[PDB]
Amino acid sequence: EFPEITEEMEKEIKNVFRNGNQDEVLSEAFRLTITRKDIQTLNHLNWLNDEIINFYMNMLMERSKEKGLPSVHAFNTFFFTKLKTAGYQAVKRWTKKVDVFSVDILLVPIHLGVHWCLAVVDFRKKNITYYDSMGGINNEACRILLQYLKQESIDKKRKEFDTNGWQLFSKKSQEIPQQMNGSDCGMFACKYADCITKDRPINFTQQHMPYFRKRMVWEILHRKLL
Amino acid sequence: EFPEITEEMEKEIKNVFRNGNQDEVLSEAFRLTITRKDIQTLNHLNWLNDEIINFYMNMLMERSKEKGLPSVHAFNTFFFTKLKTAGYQAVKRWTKKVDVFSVDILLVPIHLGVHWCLAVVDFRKKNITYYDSMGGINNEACRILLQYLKQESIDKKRKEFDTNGWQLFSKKSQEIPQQMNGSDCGMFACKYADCITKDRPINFTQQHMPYFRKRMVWEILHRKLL
Repeated sequence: EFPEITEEMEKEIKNVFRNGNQDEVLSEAFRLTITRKDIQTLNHLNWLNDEIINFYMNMLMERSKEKGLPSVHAFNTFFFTKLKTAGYQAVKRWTKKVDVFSVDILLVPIHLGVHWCLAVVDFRKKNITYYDSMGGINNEACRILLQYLKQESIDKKRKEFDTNGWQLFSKKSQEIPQQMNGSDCGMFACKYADCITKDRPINFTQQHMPYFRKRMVWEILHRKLL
Repeated sequence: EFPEITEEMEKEIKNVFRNGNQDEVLSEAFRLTITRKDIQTLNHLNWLNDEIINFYMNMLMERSKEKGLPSVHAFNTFFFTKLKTAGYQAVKRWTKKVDVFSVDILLVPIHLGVHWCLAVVDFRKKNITYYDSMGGINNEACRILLQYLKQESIDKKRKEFDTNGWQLFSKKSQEIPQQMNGSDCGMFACKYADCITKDRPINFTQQHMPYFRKRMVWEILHRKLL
């Protein structure tokens, strides 16, 4: 049971996979810009680029904030890779004007080479979780985030972070639906985050991915999550 | 039977899984350095690191060149990732001093997140083949390589590449032995490549992986393939 893409929506979708002004700005929001060229990475079995993922993640953050939903901060895709390679100092600034502790959930898209994964800080559940649609485990990435929270707590609020009851872990291959197409990895990251930010169980599989790509084109174009 | 590892060789191997100077250089060849720490990635159910894989691949390169064998160039592990993410321009230089067309076989280790796969260009067979020990399919990878050969042909030889008769393939799950242990994926890549570079059929299974790890420790230490 998934929202249908009507013939009319399919028309809005087909239209934007047409060729033409690769620069044409299709959607502008959250400081970002989605062009025809970005949107094309959603087509066929193209790899999503960062603009799509960031744009999507910000739609989830914008949707959190409606009542009943957990509140969400989405980190931009470059954040984790900058944190890992260069340390806390290189990312510390990225959070002026943001109190990372005043939200329920932090979303951290993780770019490992060609591949996408996702880490999630849930302050309600007091834990930090890694999701990889290939079933890889990334102990490190969660520790790196714990360590970041500590250094953010010290730097922003003048207090150490309380790790009591906090649990770091990777979701295993049988626990979340797995990819078959390498290029779908960014789609799994986005859709993992969709369910999680809604507190819904992750209840799709690889077969829904063609549908999800078409849908995300549509969603991005209207800045409306279905 | 696979070559036996004797009591005498077992002792070369036990000794190196000792603790001590994690930076002690055990093997130096091919501009690479294998330390005790790299070697420990072959133990247990540890994931092989890049240094091990590149070192092995270079042993295969060095073995080709003995007479009767097909000649082989192995690409470094970061090659495919760098090509995918950044395009031909970012890897063009890695082949100054190398005529990729003057060898029979090109080995391309493919790193997808935590996982290892392998692509092979065989100029005699006139085709490009993908091996994944979890049975995943990557059409795209083969095309990206065909695209690479064309760009390399133009760049190095001043001629377009002739794609006639050329075929792009993923090997199916029933065609090649599959992994059981995620940690052994790099070993599958290495061993697929061992067989292929020798023109022997891929004739092992997951049960052989413990043996293959101990043996690769021994082989790397002696810079000698059995």
